[PDB]
Amino acid sequence: KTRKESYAIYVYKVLKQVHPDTGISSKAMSIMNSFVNDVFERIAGEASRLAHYNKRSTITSREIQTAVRLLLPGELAKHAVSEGTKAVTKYTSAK
Amino acid sequence: KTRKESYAIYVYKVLKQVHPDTGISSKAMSIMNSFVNDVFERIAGEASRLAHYNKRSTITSREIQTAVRLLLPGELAKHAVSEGTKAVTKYTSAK
Amino acid sequence: PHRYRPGTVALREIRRYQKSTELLIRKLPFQRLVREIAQDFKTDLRFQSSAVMALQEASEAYLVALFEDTNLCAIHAKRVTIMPKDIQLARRIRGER
Amino acid sequence: PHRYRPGTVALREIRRYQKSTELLIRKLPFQRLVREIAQDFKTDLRFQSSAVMALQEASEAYLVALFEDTNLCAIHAKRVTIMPKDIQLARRIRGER
Amino acid sequence: AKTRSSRAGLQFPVGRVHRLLRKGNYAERVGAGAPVYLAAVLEYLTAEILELAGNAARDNKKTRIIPRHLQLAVRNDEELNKLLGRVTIAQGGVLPNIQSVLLPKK
Amino acid sequence: AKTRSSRAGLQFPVGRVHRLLRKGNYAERVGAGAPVYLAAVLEYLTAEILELAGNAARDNKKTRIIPRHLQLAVRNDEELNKLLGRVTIAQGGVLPNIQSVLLPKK
Amino acid sequence: VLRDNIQGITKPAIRRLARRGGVKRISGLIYEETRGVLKVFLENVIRDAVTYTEHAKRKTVTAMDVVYALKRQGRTLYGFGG
Amino acid sequence: KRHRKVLRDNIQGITKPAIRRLARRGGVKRISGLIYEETRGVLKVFLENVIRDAVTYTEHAKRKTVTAMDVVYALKRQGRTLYGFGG
DNA sequence: ATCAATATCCACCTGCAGATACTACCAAAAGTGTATTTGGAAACTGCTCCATCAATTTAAATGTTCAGCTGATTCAGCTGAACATTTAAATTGATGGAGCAGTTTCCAAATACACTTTTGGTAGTATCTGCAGGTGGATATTGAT
DNA sequence: ATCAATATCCACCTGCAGATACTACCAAAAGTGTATTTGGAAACTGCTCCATCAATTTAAATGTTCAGCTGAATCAGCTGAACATTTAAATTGATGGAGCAGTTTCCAAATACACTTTTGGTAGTATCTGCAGGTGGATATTGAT
Ligand SMILES: [Cl-]
Ligand SMILES: [Cl-]
Ligand SMILES: [Cl-]
Ligand SMILES: [Cl-]
Ligand SMILES: [Mn+2]
Ligand SMILES: [Mn+2]
Ligand SMILES: [Mn+2]
Ligand SMILES: [Mn+2]
Ligand SMILES: [Mn+2]
Ligand SMILES: [Mn+2]
Ligand SMILES: [Mn+2]
Ligand SMILES: [Mn+2]
Ligand SMILES: [Mn+2]
Ligand SMILES: [Mn+2]
Ligand SMILES: [Mn+2]
Ligand SMILES: [Mn+2]
Ligand SMILES: [Mn+2]
Ligand SMILES: [Mn+2]
Ligand SMILES: [Mn+2]
Ligand SMILES: [Mn+2]
Ligand SMILES: [Mn+2]
Repeated sequence: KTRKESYAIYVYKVLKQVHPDTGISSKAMSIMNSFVNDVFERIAGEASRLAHYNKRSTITSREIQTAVRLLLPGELAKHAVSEGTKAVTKYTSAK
Repeated sequence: KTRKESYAIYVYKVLKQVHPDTGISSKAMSIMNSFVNDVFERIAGEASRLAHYNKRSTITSREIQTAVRLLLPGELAKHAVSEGTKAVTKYTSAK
Repeated sequence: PHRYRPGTVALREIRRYQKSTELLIRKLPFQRLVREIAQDFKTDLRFQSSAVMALQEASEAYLVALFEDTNLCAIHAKRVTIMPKDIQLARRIRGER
Repeated sequence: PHRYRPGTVALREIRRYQKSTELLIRKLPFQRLVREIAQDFKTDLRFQSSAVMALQEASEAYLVALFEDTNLCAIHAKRVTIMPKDIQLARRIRGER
Repeated sequence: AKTRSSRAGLQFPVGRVHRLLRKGNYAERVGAGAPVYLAAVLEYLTAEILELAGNAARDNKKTRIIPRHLQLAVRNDEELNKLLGRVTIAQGGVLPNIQSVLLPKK
Repeated sequence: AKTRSSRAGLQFPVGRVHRLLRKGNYAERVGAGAPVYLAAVLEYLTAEILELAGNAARDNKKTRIIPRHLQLAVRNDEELNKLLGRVTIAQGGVLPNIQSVLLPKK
Repeated sequence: VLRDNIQGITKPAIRRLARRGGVKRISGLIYEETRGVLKVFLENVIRDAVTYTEHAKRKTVTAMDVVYALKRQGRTLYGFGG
Repeated sequence: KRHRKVLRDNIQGITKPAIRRLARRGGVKRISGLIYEETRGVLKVFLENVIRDAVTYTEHAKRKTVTAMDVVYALKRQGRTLYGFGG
C-alpha cells in the first residue's frame, strides 16, 4: 500500500534518449537504481564533510563540484562538472 | 587568542586512574585525541545511518548501542555495551 | 573410445563459466548454511527470499574474485595448481588475515 | 680483516630499524619531492611544515607495509630476494592496480 | 507551474533530489543550485553507463539490457571500473579472461 | 549545580559530546542518553589503550607514554588491532617480526 | 547419513566457482580451505545483518539488512534495494 | 623573490639506502637491483594521489597554504587514516 | 598427413515469463509570502612560511671482492583430471499462518528560549624533571681455523 | 671446541627540551528552569510472503585409469652484500621580509518556514512480446594413429 520511491522512470527516460529502441530488465533497472542511490550518497557525504571542514552551514553547488572532483576518476569528473555547471547556468538563466 | 578544544584533559584523568605515576608526551596525547575523535565519528556515523534506515529522526542510546556492536570487535563491544548501559542507568537515577 | 587430455575439459569449463552469470552453488544447501549461522546470533529467525539471494550473490562474487587472486599467487610460484597456501597469501595481502 | 657473511648485517639492520621509529628518508629531499609534485597540480602553494611531516609519516608507513607484503610474495616464490614482480603482485592483490 | 527539472533541462528529478538532500542530514542548509548540479551529475553518469550497456546488448544480439550488459559495460571501461571497484553487480558474472600461462602449448 | 558527567559517573565530558552530536548533523534529534552512552564508550576505550600503553612504557623503563608505546599496545592486542586496522599511528614504528626462512643455518 | 551443512557446499560447486575465477587445476586440500573461508565470510556479514534485524525489532532478516551489512563490510551489492 | 627555483627530478632525492632502510623496517633481508626504481614509481603514485586530494581541499577553502588538516582529510579519504596531526 | 569422436556454431521457431502501456488517485512538488540566517567585502595587524648563508653533522656514493642465491635443467612419483557408472539431493509446485507493515493514539521526551554559573583554554612566566645521547665496561655473537 | 674481532647490552650521570604548575581568567559553554511541540512506542489488524511438505528434474559421489604437474636435486654464473674510503647532502640556528590566514563587523542576497494549489509519480490492472531453449545440420576442434 505504501509508496516505494525509485529512480526507475528517470533512468528509463534517459535510456530512451540514448538508445531509443533498447529496453531494460527488472533486475538491471534495480541495479541502476542502486547505482544512482550509491552515487548520490557518496557525493552528498563528501559535500557534507567539505562544508563541516570549512565551518559552513550550507551545501552549495560548489561543495558538490569539489565532491565530484574528489570522487570521480579524471575524465568522468571533467564531463560531470561540465554537465553540472551547464544545468545550473541553464536553470539560473530561466525567466 | 584562538580557541580549540581537545579531549586532552579527560584522557589525562583516565590515565591518572589507571597508571597514577605515568605521564604522556604531547605527541602521544595528540594520537589519543585523534583516536577519540575518530571513534566518535565512526560510532556517530553508524548511529546516523541506523536511524535513517529505520525512518527515525532521533539518535538515542539504543542507536549508539547498536553502532557500538556493529563497529567494535567481540570482546570490546561486550564491555563497551555494559559501561554505556551502566552510565545511562546511573545518569537517569542520580538525577 | 575418445578421451580428452588433462586440462582440455578444465579450459573449456573456464570459458563456459566465464560466459555465464548463474549462481554456481545450489540454492537449498546454501540456504541451510545461512540459517545455521544466523541461529548462533539469534534463534528462530525468518529470512526474506531476496535476503538469502543477496547473501548468495555476494558470497559467490567474493569467492570468484578470491579465486582470481589465488590463481595469481599460484602462478607467482610458477605453478598452475592452486593450493591452500595461495588462498592464505591472497587473504593476508588483502588484510583479511 | 674481519668480514660478516652476506645476510648477517642485513638481519642486524632489520632488528635495528624494527626497534626504532624515526623516519628513514631525509627530510629535505622528501620535502622537495612534495613541493615538485604539488607544483605540477597548482602553482604558488605554501606548506605548513606539519603538512609535509604528515605526508612523510603516511608515506613511509605505506612503504614499510608494502615491503612486508612484498617480502611475503618473494618468500611465496621460494626466494629471499624481493623483486619488482613481488611488489606488483602485492599491489594487484591489494587492489591498487 | 513548471518543474525545476524542465527549467534546468534535465530528465532527473531536481525536486526529489532537493528533498533527499534536506532530510539526509548532510548540512543545516541546502542551496538552490546544489540539487540541480547533483541531479545533472546523476543523469550524466546514468547516460554514460546506459550508453555502453546498450552497446553491449547490441553486440550480443539483444534489445533488452540485463545485468550482464551492465557488468560488461562497467568492467571494460577503465573509469567506470574504478568508480565501482568495490561494488558487486548481481547477476553480472565476470569478464572472460584466462591467464596465458594456462593456455595449451600451441 | 551538577555536571552530567558526574551524574553519569564519567570522567569524559557529557555536555561536550551532546554538542558535538548536534553540530555534526547526524540526525534531526539527539536523545538525552545518547551522549552519556557514547561518552562512556569513549572513556572505556581510552582506559583500555592507556592501560596497555602504560604497561608497554613500564616494560621499556619509562614514566612517559610515547607514540611507540601506543603502537605496541594496539598491535599486540587482537581487538584493538582490528579496530585500528586501517589507522597509522605517527612515530609508532612496527612490531619486531622477522620471517622464519630468513634466519641463518637450517 | 548426517554430515554438516558446510559439507553441502560440494566439491563440484567449489570447482565451478574456481573455473569462473579462471582456475585450471585444483589441489585436493582447496575444498576444505574454501569452506572455511566462506564460513568466516558468512559469519561476518550475517552477524551484521542480524544486528540490523534485532535493532528494527524484527524476526525476519530483510534483503535491506543484508545490503546494509554488505555495504559497511566494504562489499556494496547492487540489485537488491537501497 | 628575486626569481623562483625550478624543481626537477626530485624523486632521485629518495636514495637507494633510504629505500633499503624502509625495506629493513619492513622485514626484508635481500633486495634486487631493480627495486629502487620500482619503489620510486610507487611512492610517486602514492604522493600524487594524496597530494591531489589535499590540494583540492586547499583550493576549495580558497587557501594558498596546504594545511596538515588538508593532508589528514585526504589520507582519511583514501582509507589511510593518520593519527597525530590534528585528526 | 587421415579419420573419427565430440564440441560449438548458426538459422530458425514459438509460447510465455516478464516486459511494456493505460489509469485513477494523491503525496509531494511548485507557487506565493514573510521570516530568519549567512558568509563575502573591506579592513584590520601579526605570524607562520620562505629565503639565504655559514658552520657543523650525517649520509650517500664508489671501488672492490666474492658468498651464496637464483634460475636452469632434468626427472620420477604422486595426485588430480577425465569419465563411466552408481547414488542422492535439489528443484518445483501447492497451502496455512507468522509477522511485517499499515493506522490511529498520546505522553514522555526533545526542542526552544532566556537568565545564571562554571569549567576549559591560553597566556605569562614559574618551576622542574624524564630521558636522549654521551660515557663507561662487562657479556654476546659471529666466523676463522 | 678455541680465540679474537666486533657488536651489543646495560650501567650510571647530567644538560635541557618539553612537560607539569599556577595564576589570572573570561568566556564560551554547560547547566537550570519553565513553556511549546511531537516522535514513536503501543495495541490492534489485515494480508503478504515465509516455512513446511509432497510432486519431478538435476547433480553429486564413487571407482578407475594415467597424463603431466610438482617438488627434489644439482650446479654454475653472477648479482647483490659487506666494508673501507671518498664525496656530497642535509641539518641546524641564525635572520628578515611579504604574503596570507585569521579575527571582526556590516547588510544584501540567500535559504528557511509556512501555507495554499496543482501535478507527476505511483500502484493496480490490462496488453504485448523479447528471447530461452529446443531441434537440425554444418563444420570446427581435438586427439588418436
Ligand atoms: Cl547552491
Ligand atoms: Cl598448501
Ligand atoms: Cl621482476
Ligand atoms: Cl536516549
Ligand atoms: Mn613541475
Ligand atoms: Mn629569470
Ligand atoms: Mn557453422
Ligand atoms: Mn506474468
Ligand atoms: Mn612417469
Ligand atoms: Mn621424486
Ligand atoms: Mn587421487
Ligand atoms: Mn499474527
Ligand atoms: Mn578551570
Ligand atoms: Mn639512551
Ligand atoms: Mn663504549
Ligand atoms: Mn506523529
Ligand atoms: Mn618446481
Ligand atoms: Mn653487481
Ligand atoms: Mn498528470
Ligand atoms: Mn538460444
Ligand atoms: Mn543436431
